[PDB]
Amino acid sequence: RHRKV
Amino acid sequence: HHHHHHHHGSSENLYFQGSRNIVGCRIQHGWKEGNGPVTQWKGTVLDQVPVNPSLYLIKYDGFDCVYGLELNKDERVSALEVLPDRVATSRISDAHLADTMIGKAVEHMFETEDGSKDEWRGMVLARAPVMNTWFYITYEKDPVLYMYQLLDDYKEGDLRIMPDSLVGKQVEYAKEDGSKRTGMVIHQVEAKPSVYFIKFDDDFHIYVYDLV
Repeated sequence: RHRKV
Repeated sequence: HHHHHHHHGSSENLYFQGSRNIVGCRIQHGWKEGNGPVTQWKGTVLDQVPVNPSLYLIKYDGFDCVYGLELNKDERVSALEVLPDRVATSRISDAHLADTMIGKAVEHMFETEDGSKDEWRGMVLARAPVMNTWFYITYEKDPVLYMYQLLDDYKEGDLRIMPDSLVGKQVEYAKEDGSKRTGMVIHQVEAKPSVYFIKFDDDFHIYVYDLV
């Protein structure tokens, strides 16, 4: 659940 | 004799900078991105580069990238308070398992903007030095240094696994557009010793190169 910038 | 003074000063006016050891510390300071407005940043000082002690590695709360910043010199930096910070240890849940991700290629799950499943191959380089329940990890198609709680990731099934020196040396990068960009090598990776960190003067990212 990590967003890329 | 009655002459105009020229490079006038006095030895009294001349204090050390970077006196106090801030490694381990929690810091707030301001940031003046060009003529932009003065936002506040909070973070945690991980290391102080031995071969250039103007240079701090900071983990800022909610930036995933590790920042190299010359905290005292840099003039985008203002109002540098060292917060006092806690008696909270955060020790590590399973350190047999953590000690066998150092060195491993891994595949790390990221949401895209639509909330679809992206997986990026990386490498786990070491456990981070102050917040030692985080890991240094770099990626194959983003090779700068990043920081994450890779156990939390493994736990929720968001991470998978599979099977002298030149530290100090100034270096420049050869752009194919002609110009150079100067930096220096700052660290050698204890696990993968063919891997080093470079820090270019004109940018806060720590870059990870395999140099063998």
